[PDB]
Amino acid sequence: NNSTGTAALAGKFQWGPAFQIKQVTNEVDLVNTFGQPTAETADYFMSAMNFLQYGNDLRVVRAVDRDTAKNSSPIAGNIEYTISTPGSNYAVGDKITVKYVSDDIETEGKITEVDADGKIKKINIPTAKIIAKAKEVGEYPTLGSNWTAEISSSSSGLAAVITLGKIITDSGILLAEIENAEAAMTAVDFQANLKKYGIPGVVALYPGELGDKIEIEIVSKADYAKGASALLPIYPGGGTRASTAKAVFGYGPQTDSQYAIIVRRNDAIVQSVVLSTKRGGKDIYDSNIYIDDFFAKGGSEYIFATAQNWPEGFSGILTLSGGLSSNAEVTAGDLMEAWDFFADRESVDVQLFIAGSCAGESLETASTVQKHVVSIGDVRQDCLVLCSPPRETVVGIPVTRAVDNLVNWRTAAGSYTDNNFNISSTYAAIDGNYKYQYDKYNDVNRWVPLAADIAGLCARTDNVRGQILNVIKLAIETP
Repeated sequence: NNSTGTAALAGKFQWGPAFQIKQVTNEVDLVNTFGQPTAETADYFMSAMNFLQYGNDLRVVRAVDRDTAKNSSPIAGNIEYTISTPGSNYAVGDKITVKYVSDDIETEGKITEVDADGKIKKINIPTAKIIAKAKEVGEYPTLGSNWTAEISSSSSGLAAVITLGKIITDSGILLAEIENAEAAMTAVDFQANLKKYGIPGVVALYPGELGDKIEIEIVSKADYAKGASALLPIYPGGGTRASTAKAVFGYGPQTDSQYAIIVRRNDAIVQSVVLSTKRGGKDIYDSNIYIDDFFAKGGSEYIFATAQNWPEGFSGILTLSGGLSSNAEVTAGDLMEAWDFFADRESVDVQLFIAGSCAGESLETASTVQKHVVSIGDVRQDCLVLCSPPRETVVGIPVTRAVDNLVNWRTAAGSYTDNNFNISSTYAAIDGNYKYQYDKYNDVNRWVPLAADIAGLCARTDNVRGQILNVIKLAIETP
């Protein structure tokens, strides 16, 4: 395609997919997918963006901390609670009351599952009011000490003991690759709470606080006819809200195990589908609409779900929260794990390697990541690993000091003996100052690794050096 200028980029982004070789072609198409540049993301958004200027195709891989990244979920609003002593002779809509020091805060809780003897098996306490009061008095999400829960005064039956913990802030789920896809959606620990708080397994598709803006609306074949009147409840916040299902769908839920799903971000009805919890079942087109499969195959850009522990006849409003992409602490290695996704010609045909994108990171990682990226093009020898200097070394100081630094770094010598870049590949193209662009998003002038740019400048000229596009200043010039 002029010799198939396929770039390759890996780094931290505001939005997943995490650890996936998702391909990108437009700017407005990468924003859609990994979108705005945060002050922790900048140099990677730019890296891509100002490449797609000379760019046909870009293959990226988002680096997430696997240990602390989180996909927004419906678990992450609820409130710890443990039925210390199941009562007896209780029933199902017996109301529960959460007090703050003998003072009523929430009074809309309610037992929701008993057995034959009235032994309390499951309850549901809305946290809208309490997290409010709790935030308001420093006890968030700690809680516990002055926070108490009693039953109606009273339900038919007696003896019970509910014990309150903290406000759960761990969404309890992270989706990365798809080999693990619903396998994380089906972890004892996760699936556990989906039972405990009687909700379905519906989570945001990509790690990130950006997922908190999603709001699923679920209606079953049951409350679908009453679709207008049916007053869907809101988990975990509380309160209700008139359904909308029949007022958005023509083709309504067919079988009793089919549900209407309406996904919203910012009041926008981002997606609208009908799915089934029973394998095989299809729409009027023999399209397998069994939940687990539908999503298993790029079914939805926004969310991801699993029929497992999906409450029968469940209808309500799910509120995703606790969503948490942490670039906060993506370790250098967490980057190298990512880059590795390209280290075999068997798998990915990628011609160029945007590497300078780490220019800004911890000087150490600035060097050791790239250094390693070179050792991927080296061992594969179907590419160009192009690489740029660390901001530290080139942007602040005057040229006098500037060059001294660069040359020391390229060997060992003075200050950068340790974090050197002392390698020598015929595939290694290093990258020689650092560019000063304007950031149409944050609306600020910003220094970015120049390598990202020249790489697109290659996909161009011949097959894979002529002024660069959007520069407005270079660290050194020229002369």
